Amino acid sequence: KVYNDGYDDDNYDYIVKNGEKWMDRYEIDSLIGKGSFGQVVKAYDRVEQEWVAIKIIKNKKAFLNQAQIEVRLLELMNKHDTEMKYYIVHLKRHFMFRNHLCLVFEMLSYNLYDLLRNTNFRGVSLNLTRKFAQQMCTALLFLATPELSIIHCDLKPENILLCNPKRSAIKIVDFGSSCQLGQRIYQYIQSRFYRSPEVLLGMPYDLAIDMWSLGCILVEMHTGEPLFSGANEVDQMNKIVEVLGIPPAHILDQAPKARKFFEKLPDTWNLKKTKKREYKPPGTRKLHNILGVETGGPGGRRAGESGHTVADYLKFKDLILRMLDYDPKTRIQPYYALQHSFFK
Ligand SMILES: C[C@@H]1O[C@@H](OC[C@H]2O[C@@H](Oc3c(-c4ccc(O)c(O)c4)oc4cc(O)cc(O)c4c3=O)[C@H](O)[C@@H](O)[C@@H]2O)[C@H](O)[C@H](O)[C@H]1O
Repeated sequence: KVYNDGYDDDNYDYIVKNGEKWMDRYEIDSLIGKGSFGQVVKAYDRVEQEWVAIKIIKNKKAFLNQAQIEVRLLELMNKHDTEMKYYIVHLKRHFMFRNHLCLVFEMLSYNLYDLLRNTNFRGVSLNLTRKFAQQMCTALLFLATPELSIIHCDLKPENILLCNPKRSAIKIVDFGSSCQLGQRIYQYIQSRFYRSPEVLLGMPYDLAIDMWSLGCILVEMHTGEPLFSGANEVDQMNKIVEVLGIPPAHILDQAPKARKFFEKLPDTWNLKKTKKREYKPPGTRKLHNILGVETGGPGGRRAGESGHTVADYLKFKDLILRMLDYDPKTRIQPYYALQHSFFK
């Protein structure tokens, strides 16, 4: 029938007309994509003479309310990144249009998944991975600023955009799930391949969840493939234990959902019983071999390549293991990740 005077559809989304003009300023160009929040469109800002992406939030109070929480987090980040030096796509503007909240951002055309797919999932060089890693840690250092204390909650290759597909500069998007430390609201957060063990275990979480995601992402960037590609939460936890072993007892003893994955023995914790191909035993799928530390890197493609010496790979493996620490209190933090020897 009639939704929002004919401007909306049955799913509370604005019906995008390729070419429409808004407020004598924005010329809608095309739909970029859809999400649970609403839609993203490409548009030309005629006043500032530049391409933008506009997040059109659903015309429904629950989604309006989450987006208003995010506008407040974005404005707070603007109050502390005047120089736009940290690698975040900042909010340019917010306004209401025909009962939709709209968020304006700089338009970037390619994300990190696009780069991987272009290499046919062979992975980017360790030198490029090093540069991306340095920028991501800087962005996380910025979010860890005391006044901010923002948890991103959805770091994944698709949410890291390329400033120019041949440049090394990146910028983070999508604070739709983010929250400040203390104001946590949701339990089912993070993309599954990049979901930290504390979220899988239903424990309280903090900014360390973003550093876990970063470790997974960096490994995928250089190998071409997701490190932990679980199809559901039990499969995700087991793939993590394949590489990292059983989580420390002092974590599982306080983990609300420890018994979804593990069994406490009369002695200690072990995995739950299976019926019949057992996953590789805990800790036996070594990062050392996933990265090909001594065999010319992933697929052996990096033999004799500068920046891919055995020493470089051992430094990279060491940083990744600090990022994939089961303990969110001892998991490496952004400032100290930046002083790691992987970055010289
Ligand atoms: C490069 C883009 O990558 C992917 O989108 C990236 C992410 O964009 C987010 O869209 C957003 C973009 C964004 C900025 C520039 C763009 O050119 C663009 O298309 C989108 O920037 C933000 C910046 C913030 O500070 C906070 C945010 O919440 C967002 C945001 O949600 C979506 O919410 C996510 O669902 C999506 O994953 C898609 O493949 C898309 O089609 C493609 O164009």
